[PDB]
Amino acid sequence: MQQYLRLKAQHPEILLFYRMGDFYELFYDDAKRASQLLDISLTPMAGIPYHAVENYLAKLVNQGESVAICERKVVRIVTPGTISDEALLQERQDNLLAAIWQDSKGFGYATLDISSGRFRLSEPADRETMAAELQRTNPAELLYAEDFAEMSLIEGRRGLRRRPLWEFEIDTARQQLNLQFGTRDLVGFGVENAPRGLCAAGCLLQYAKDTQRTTLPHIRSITMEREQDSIIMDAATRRNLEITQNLAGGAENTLASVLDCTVTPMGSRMLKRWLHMPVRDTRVLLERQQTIGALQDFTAGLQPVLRQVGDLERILARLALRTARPRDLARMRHAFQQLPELRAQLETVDSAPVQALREKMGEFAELRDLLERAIIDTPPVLVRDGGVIASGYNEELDEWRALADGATDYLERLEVRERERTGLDTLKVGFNAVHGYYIQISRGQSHLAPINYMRRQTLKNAERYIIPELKEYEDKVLTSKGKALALEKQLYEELFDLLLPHLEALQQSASALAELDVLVNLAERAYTLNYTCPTFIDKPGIRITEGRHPVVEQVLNEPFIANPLNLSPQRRMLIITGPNMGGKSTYMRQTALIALMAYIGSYVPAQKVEIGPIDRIFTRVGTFMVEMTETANILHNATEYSLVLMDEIGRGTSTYDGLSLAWACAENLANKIKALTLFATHYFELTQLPEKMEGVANVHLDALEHGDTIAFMHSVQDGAASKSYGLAVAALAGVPKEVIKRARQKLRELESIS
Amino acid sequence: SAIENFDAHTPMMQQYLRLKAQHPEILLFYRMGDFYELFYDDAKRASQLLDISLTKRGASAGEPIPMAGIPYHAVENYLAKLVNQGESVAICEQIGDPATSKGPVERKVVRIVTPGTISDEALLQERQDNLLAAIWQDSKGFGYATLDISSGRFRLSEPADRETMAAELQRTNPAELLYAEDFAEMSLIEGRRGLRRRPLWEFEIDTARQQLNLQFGTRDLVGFGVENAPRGLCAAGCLLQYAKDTQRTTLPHIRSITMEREQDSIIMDAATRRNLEITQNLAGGAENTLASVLDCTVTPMGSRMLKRWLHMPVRDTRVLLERQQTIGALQDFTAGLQPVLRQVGDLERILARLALRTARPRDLARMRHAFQQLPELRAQLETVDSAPVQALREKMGEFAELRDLLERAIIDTPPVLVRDGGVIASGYNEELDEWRALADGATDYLERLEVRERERTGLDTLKVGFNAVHGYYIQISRGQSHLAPINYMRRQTLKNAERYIIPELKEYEDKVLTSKGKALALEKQLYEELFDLLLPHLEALQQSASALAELDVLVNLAERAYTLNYTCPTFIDKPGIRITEGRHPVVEQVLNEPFIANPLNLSPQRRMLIITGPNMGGKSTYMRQTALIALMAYIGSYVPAQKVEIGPIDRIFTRVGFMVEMTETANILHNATEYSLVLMDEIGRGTSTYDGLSLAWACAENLANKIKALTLFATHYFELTQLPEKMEGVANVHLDALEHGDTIAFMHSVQDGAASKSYGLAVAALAGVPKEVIKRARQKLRELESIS
DNA sequence: AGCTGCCAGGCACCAGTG
DNA sequence: ACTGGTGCTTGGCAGCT
Ligand SMILES: Nc1ncnc2c1ncn2[C@@H]1O[C@H](COP(=O)(O)OP(=O)(O)O)[C@@H](O)[C@H]1O
Ligand SMILES: [Mg+2]
Ligand SMILES: [Mg+2]
Repeated sequence: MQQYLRLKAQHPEILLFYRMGDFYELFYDDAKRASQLLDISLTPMAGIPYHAVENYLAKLVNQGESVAICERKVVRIVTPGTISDEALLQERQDNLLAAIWQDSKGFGYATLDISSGRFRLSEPADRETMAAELQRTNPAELLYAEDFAEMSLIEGRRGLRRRPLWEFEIDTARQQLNLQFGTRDLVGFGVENAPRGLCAAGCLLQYAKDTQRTTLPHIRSITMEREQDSIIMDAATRRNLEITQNLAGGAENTLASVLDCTVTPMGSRMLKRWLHMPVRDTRVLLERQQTIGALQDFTAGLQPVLRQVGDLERILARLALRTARPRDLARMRHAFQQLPELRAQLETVDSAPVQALREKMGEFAELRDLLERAIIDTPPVLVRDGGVIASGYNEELDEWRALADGATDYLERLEVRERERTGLDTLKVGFNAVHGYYIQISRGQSHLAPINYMRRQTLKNAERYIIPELKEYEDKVLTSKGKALALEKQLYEELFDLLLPHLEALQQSASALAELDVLVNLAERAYTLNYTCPTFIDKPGIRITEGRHPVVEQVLNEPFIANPLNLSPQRRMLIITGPNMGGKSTYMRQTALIALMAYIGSYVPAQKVEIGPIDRIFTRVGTFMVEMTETANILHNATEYSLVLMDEIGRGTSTYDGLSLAWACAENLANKIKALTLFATHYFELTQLPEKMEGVANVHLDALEHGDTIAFMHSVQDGAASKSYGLAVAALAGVPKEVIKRARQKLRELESIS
Repeated sequence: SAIENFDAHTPMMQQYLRLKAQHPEILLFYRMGDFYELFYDDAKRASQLLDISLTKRGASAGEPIPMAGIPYHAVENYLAKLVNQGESVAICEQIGDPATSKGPVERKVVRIVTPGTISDEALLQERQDNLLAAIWQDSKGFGYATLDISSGRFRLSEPADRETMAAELQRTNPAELLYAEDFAEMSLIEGRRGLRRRPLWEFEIDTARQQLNLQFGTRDLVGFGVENAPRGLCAAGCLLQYAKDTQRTTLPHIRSITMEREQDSIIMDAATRRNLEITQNLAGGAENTLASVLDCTVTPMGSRMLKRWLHMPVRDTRVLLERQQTIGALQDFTAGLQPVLRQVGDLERILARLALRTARPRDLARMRHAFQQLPELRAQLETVDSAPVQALREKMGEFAELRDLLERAIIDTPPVLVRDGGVIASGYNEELDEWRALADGATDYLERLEVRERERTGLDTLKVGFNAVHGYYIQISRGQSHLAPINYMRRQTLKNAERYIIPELKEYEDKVLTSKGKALALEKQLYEELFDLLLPHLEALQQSASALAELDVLVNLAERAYTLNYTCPTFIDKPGIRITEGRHPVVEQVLNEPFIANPLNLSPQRRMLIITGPNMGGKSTYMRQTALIALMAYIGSYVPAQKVEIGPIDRIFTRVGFMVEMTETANILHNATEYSLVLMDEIGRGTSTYDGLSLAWACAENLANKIKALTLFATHYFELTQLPEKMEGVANVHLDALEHGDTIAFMHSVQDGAASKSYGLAVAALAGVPKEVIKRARQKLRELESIS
């Protein structure tokens, strides 16, 4: 097998699937890492059935592996960040290619969604921001330069691709980007003066082009994301708020699981982007809010229609790549068929933004008519075997098919003719590749076949024959079909030519449809779930009347207790005592979720919310070392525009050390940072803080002891807690009574020394 | 819905539905000629689970029957798929002869493949036990039994309480758990794999006794020491009935049952087992466990046995001394024994297939190879002047006659299956050889006919061949075919060739296949006969496998003791643990840098240590290594230290710190004794400042003053360092830290007394907390420190 | 060596003479 | 009632390129 080895060197950095019979087999080291990744056997060979290759490619690509397919020669390659095939993508998840690099002055970063064409670049100000952007974008494939210093940022990520330094040269990048966009300069994209970011994007685009060996006309724009444009959230915060991912790695019981009832896969993906990137510009937010409210009574009629539009976004990508398959065009046609009904439904909505989306939507009556005439109602997966072009679309095509059916109908008549004559009831005409057409007779009647029948194939219970008259029409059939097939294929390629001119307008439509899906959805959720429109004030503050945790309230089959919150420049930090038992943490997390939601443009779970600008949200909620590292992050980065949620810091070390640290953090947060803060603590001593500094107050939760248990109330009230419940809980758990009695005596002694 | 009364169904479905009625909840593979088929819901389910095509069988009565199936020769690959997903599958075979059957041939379920009853090499993992268990509860308590179908090891027990029961489940980790329908503590059981709810009557004591006595050939179970344990017998009865129901043959390798009494092993609670990382790390992997360090056995059966020992430390002083002695005596011989031991392989699992009568040709082959190693082992072992070793040598036996049999009866490298012959070697049976003669004449006869006929006809394309569908033939090209002898009878037409038969060739065919049939049948008789000659020796063979596995374990522990520098612990009469220069056996191997050895002094006068030191100071490691040294001493193995004296230990408890914390703690307080090793790691959590600490203080006090167990009590609460003053039996120790400016160095060495200070602030400075904050914390700290 | 499609052996089904 | 043809799963491989 010197053939495999000599071709493997052409692709040493990538897994190589080597076709052998009805399998692709991997050898040596590739056989290893693969068995470990797909959990297939190990014989050193490993293999997968031909009919399942796409399934296994999806898994490998999902785990960051590029794969080269040898059919001999490497005829196809898939990389985790550049796929567009529906079989390899996850319907409701974004799949991004990214590139990261470090200059002396700072970071450059860029991402690309190869299906939608969404191309973004940024220039994170420091390591912490960079880490938060990596987590937020979660790239499937990440290009980085050799000369990369901070390798801790990308070390454990899947899909790492180490690239030479010359791939990050600013002049090349500019030239390449300007050529891709068809512009002289980048001023119109607002990135002309963002060199570091441009370098990242240049390497990215070159890598994408290379993986496709194709033009990428759907990539026509790039956008710059700035720090002040969005509320910043770090990995731990993002993870702790359970936005699209729960703490156990799942997808259930998350903010998205409740907010995301969109009806198309592109709308679902767009909504998840918004949730992970709340905007600060209240201009955008106000528009989103207006829209939500104006779509309330339109929601029922809109969604079932929107649902049929489907994932026009990813189909458009295969159109741009010329890989679209018959059902892609079929689904595109179906989506076009919904446009007029959507147009009619939105006509009355009094909302300027809705009217904009409506126009942006388009109609494409011509394309619709074209696809209606060209393609049959329900085409096959592939064009390969023809049968996609409808009848009446092309005369030549209708003719060859008429000829094929005529020969076909003749052979069938031949079967009945030969049948009266011979008088053999088992006589039939069949078709096979090896022998073409033939006449079959059962073994038992075969001795009666006419003398002009030529034996060609003996079966266990039959004899197949041929005659010139059979071979005559076979020719008619085959040559006619061959031409029909060839013509369908040409007509099919011609469809791309007629569609591609309108690629730009179609991308805008899918984008508008996706946004309508998101907004129609948030409209439905607000109305259905009793949300309210938050208002914005100029200075930092959060006033919530009867707020609820938007996830907990839908899951728990027990009445959710709503709670107020009044935070302002004069009431900046609340010290929260009492049992936590999930109650404090819930109250804190819901505060962050409501802020989150306010800043995505959505309605929120409350009777009333007034909220000020927020630059970042900090949530150290839920090792003493990790807890201290996360605390350091907050004290170092938070500002007076930050929302900080602290959950009992001090646990995990000595009483005096933890109390000293918590007192110090709280004081710093209240007097230096001045961030809006919810400080949950178990230290009763911290409740004296409000008597020592302005802007701090005590609230608490309590519990109710009754019968043979304890009810941990979820109601936040003013003042310090006046009870602890550790001993009550220990008593309920069965700690012997005399132990509890001693504990009680010790507790009093410890507390009274205060 | 069509009304589907018996009479509305075809004879086929009537038979199928009656059999399926006997297996309503599991897939029924139904033998239909060359296929195993499934129907209705089984077919749809199979389609999804096996990824095969869901199709249908036509019906003259309306509703087409959902259908799916696989070729009989491929069944094993599909069973693997199913049993790996925890699916049971009943195997129905055709029992009678269609050729003398009016309607449907007799069919019967001959075996049910289930997750805890597999014995086939392809479905099992080499180094992991695969147990079937049965659990049963009462008002009083629990009954539990386990069976390893592929070794015959049959055990029973009666865990006193829930926490014990949970620890038992975790330790035995059954792959299939049979439970009684009236089971109350479902929390112990839901979430387990291969759960099997059983009707109450399968746990009836009278039937259990009757069935076990029958299986064992006894009148009572007095001799097994379980006549006394009806709670356990009920589970054992449910189990055995399951095992017999799944195998539907005799189980001669299940000749005994043993009771596991609490007093006979160190009982480790579930948390101890998880925290010690015996065979599974806290993340679920096998990397960096005690097992990954200690397990360098050379056979699979030895790997399994060693893991069983690690999980069940023995309290019997005598067994322990004998294991130590063996390890001592064999430490020189390891390099010589291991390569030889390795060639014995997994005799245990092969013996199970022998007993089940499922053993494949290469199983008998590997048995042979194992027998062949006995003499060398026996030789290597004669010199070792240690009784326990000599006792093992004897038990491994010789089986010279069986070695000869296998050497005479089967070829060097037999094929995987017996089904296509080629297994029994020549000279074993003279008739068999005679039948093969005609089967090995094919060499010359057919080549001779080809030449002869090619020459006679002058047709150069002429060839003689065989076709399974059409038989033997003479082939002439299409071009020369019109020139064939008029005497040649046409048999098979091809595109460019014509095949013919003649009387001489047909006569050859007739006999060359009648003979081939006789040769295969005779072979299978002789193969099944091998079982009858081997079976009578099963018990001694099982004793031998058991001895070889124990040897592998002891030889490995001796190698490890030498290689990793371990010493032989001694036992003392009263509870106590004295360690000189001890190390954590895993941490020291998985660390690229020196491990700091430490001592330990525990006694009835010094029975509780309050352990302080900075977070990351090595507090948790010190406790763990203690428990591990204890565990290792109590399996008979040498220990990671310079010297170790250790007293009796009944149980090891661990609490590694809400309702859970205090519930577990409560169980510790309720069940620990002066003989228990208690490890409390940072417990005591309340909703206020002193809430939690107060409970930890009262708990510590109870452990010291009422229970009096051996207790390691690691804490971050500095208040607790005051306990020794107040309480007899308590002493402070600490993991030393050195502060040199902005930083803190962890020395990882245990010192007597309390640390001079706690290091929360420095540890927090280390984590990056801003200096102005730390400075403010230090100021607050001095305020607090002035209260007293 | 790569595609197609017969065959395997159960049993029912169905159109065609009994 | 009989004859004699069809159908249906997947793995193996003949029979042709
Ligand atoms: N005695 C030892 N010798 C060398 N390293 C040690 C030793 N004990 C602990 N360590 C290292 O220090 C780390 C922290 O130990 P740990 O027992 O978890 O400390 P603690 O319980 O005080 O927080 C361990 O992961 C180990 O890597
Ligand atoms: Mg029959
Ligand atoms: Mg610890």
